[PDB]
Amino acid sequence: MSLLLTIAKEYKRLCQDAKAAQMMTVGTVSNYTTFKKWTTSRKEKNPSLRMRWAMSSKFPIIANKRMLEEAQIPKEHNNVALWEDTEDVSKRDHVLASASCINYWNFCGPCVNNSEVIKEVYKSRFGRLERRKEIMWKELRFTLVDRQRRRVDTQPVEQRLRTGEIKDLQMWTLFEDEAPLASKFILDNYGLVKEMRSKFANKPLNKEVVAHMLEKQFNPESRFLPVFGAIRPERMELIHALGGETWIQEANTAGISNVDQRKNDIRAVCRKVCLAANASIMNAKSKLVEYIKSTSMRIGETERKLEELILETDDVSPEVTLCKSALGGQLGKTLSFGPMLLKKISGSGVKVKDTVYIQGVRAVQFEYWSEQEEFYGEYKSATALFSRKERSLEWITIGGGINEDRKRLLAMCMIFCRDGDYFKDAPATITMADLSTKLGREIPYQYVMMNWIQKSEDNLEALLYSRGIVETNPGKMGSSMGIDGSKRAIKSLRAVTIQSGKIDMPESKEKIHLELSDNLEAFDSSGRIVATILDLPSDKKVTFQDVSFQHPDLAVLRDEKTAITKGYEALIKRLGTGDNDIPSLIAKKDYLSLYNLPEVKLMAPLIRPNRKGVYSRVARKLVSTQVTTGHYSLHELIKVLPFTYFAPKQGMFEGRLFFSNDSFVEPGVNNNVFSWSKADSSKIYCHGIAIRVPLVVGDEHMDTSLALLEGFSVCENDPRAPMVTRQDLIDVGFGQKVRLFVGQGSVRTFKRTASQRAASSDVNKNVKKIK
Amino acid sequence: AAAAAAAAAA
Amino acid sequence: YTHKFLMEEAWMFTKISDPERSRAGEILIDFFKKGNLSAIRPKDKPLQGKYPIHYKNLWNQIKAA
Amino acid sequence: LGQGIRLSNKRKTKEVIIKAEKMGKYKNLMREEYKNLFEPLEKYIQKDVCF
Repeated sequence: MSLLLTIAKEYKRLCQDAKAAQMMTVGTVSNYTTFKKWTTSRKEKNPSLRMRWAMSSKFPIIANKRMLEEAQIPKEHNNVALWEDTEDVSKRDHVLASASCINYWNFCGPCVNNSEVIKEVYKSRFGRLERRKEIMWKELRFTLVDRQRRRVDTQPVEQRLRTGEIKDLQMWTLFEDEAPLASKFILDNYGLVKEMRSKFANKPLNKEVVAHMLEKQFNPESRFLPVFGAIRPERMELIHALGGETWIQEANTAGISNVDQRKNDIRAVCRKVCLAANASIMNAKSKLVEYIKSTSMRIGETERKLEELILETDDVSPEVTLCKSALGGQLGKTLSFGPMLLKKISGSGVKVKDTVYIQGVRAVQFEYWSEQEEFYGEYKSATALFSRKERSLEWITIGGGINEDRKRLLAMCMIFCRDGDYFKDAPATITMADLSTKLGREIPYQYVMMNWIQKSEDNLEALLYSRGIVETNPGKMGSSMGIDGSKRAIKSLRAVTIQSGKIDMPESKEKIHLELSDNLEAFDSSGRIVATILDLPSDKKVTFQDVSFQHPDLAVLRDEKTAITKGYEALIKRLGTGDNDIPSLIAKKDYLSLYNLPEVKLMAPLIRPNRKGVYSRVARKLVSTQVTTGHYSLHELIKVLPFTYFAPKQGMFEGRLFFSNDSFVEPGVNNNVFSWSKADSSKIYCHGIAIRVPLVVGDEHMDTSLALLEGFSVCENDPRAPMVTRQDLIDVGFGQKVRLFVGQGSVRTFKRTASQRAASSDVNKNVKKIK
Repeated sequence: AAAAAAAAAA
Repeated sequence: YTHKFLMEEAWMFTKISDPERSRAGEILIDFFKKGNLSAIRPKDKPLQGKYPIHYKNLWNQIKAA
Repeated sequence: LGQGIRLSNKRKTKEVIIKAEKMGKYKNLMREEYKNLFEPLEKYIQKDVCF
């Protein structure tokens, strides 16, 4: 009780000093960030040596007082003095004490049952240990060529996110009292908020610590590291024990976190979405963004939107680049061409147009590049370095591991090189590859012959032979490349040499973004053709625990099931704004208006007519018995409500299974039609998901009843509205302007509001109108 | 508890 | 417990069988998955597990397959 | 005699297969039970076979 009083009196003393008073008054609160930077700048010159000098003394250490007197005896066992009443050296409320007392309280101290609290705070570290438990071992030795520079996620963890948003999570989970109300992350990514805030908020221990450790928990460290060719981010945590220049170890890849495959699943998701945008070429800009913002991903423990995964994902695939290009995410330093990845290390030049002949006696324009340019090629199990000058490869070296992958590197990079022989081979190219069939769209030519090579096996041999072939001289024996990808060096290709080893990958920290052309082409950096149109033509539909919406062009939607699910979505979505909606009715305790709601009449005809009254009786019963506060489940009210509309008859027959066009919805008992999720706010109707954030008091949501309750917004500061703590905000009803302290000290006012709507579309439609 | 089959796809 | 399967504590999932659908008996689980089976997922922290992460990953590979 | 004996480390990595002929090469490398059973049979032993 005096803990606040003494703080108030301390403030009185401080503002009584004018020198501190004016510097406390003048300026924003941000000056604290500077003020803290003005202290304890002095550091000792010697890292260990000064510490040795420190521990030499018997009572060097600064330690707290109150806790020790509370728990344990200050005096010693062996009669070596421990405690005094004197505060010496720096003057702070801590009194000095000997080092060994720490060991004593670690021995005989009276503490119990801290075990479970520790681990899930440090689950980053504890997990990095758990993974080492399951692996097996083998030892050998070799002269090993490691891949020298890869920038690769190390210490990977599920639900990894950017630094700013993880700072938001930090603020929300640490303390509610001072926090800003942060829309973008909390609205979309809620349910990780529920978990983290739930486990860490109830037991107030080591607030700062837990914060700064959670910062590192979700932050994969991507550094520039040597790897020996196992690129899974789990092996990156401990490379040292595994591999090195002379090192080798075995039996690893098996154990991994669930992230590594989930990322690939997201790559397939972006594949299907980009195909959906490919189906209709009327406009590719307006549709794909809809397909993005609509889709909802289910991560193993959490539901998260596709937008915040795409924009903020680490790995840039040829597809992922396309999915990001629709949004405002800037990810550069990546070149994607077909399956191959590329990086540009040198030179520059302009795109020029040259019309060259095919074998069908027809002329088609080819856009080529004249530059002296040195780029690094990247393909599966193979790396290389190429340099092109004036539309023809100048210098080439291959660092690839496998012969076939070497040949693929050579080929693809010849396609991007576009020599004259590129025109000479045209075996039936025009009949199909010339005109891609999509609304009669002519597909670019580099990708045309790329696809011609991806077609069959002999097409690779064609252009492989299109390069000059010569018997290589002695001294090139090891560097020479056969037609089939080997080193025998009897016959070899011209202007190419293999290297024994791998080839290092360049890295640049850069962000570049520009809008995309209507054909799924990204002209970013005023050129550079990074989007590679369609990378791979996989026609397949397979998904697991994935959500789609809004005329997806994939038919998962039955007529009866869309009647049920949309009928529910009317009720769930349309309510929560104000009076004559579910929240005000629940606060009034009046459930009769809730029965008569016009959105229930929409759902009425879909119920089974036989038991309609028999269902309505038990339904009305359940809704009425939950009107008493604290006993009501807020999901069960949505589940049970639609059947209450009809006149209750005394059935005496059990109404557990409610047939709505021959499909049952049970109380509790999450099923195909109605999925009732535990300990988070959501729900699943077959292959799709919906939830309503602003007003949920459902009893299991206790941990965030302060975060979830917000549908509010800011209006004006004019009324004098009693200053209400965040826990007092649940009581003030609708249309009530109230005053609240926000964040780091800025105070604003709100009312019960219709939520912020059309953050994007509001601008997008007008921008489309102005053309 | 004498209750074996359970779950129905329905 | 040396039996290859669990007896007393084992749990059942009932499906009314079609002659032409169940005649395969491999597709039986494919028609099972259209039910509630697909949703069940274990947590990362098992009770009494020897090799949790391996088994969990394999389970996800079964569900994906 | 039979298939023979196998050598291993505590590492469970490297294993060395032995023929029935070469037992008398490794001699005491086998466990003391194998040695006690083996030594008297060296009288009647032949290269691959025991008489």
